[PDB]
Amino acid sequence: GVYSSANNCTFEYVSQPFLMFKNLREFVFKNIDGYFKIYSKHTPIIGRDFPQGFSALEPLVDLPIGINITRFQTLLA
Amino acid sequence: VVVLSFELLHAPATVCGPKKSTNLVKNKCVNFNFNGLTGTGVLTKSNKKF
Repeated sequence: GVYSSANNCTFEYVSQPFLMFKNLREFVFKNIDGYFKIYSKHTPIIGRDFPQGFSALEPLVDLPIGINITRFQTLLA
Repeated sequence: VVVLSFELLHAPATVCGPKKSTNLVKNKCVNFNFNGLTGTGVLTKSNKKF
């Protein structure tokens, strides 16, 4: 949680869902006509990875940012 | 002196004037506009679960 440096911040968004024996955490990230959309769902895990049965992801956020995305990196602890 | 640029840009953006809302009326034939969805009809309480 150290972070480093950024400038000229354009958009902010906080705690729409506040947080987002185990749970599968599925996300879909898409960028259409300047709107960045995130869809996600949590599925309980009982020790079987990827519990079976159909499960659809509900929309999480819709950000009217206009950012051009060509690459992304996952940030791990 | 205050000068307002109102520059506008290609990217989608939501700065907008406030939209006033009237009072709701049910069981009568009315025109309606619900968050940009427009039409004419009779509004009644629904049993549908969204």
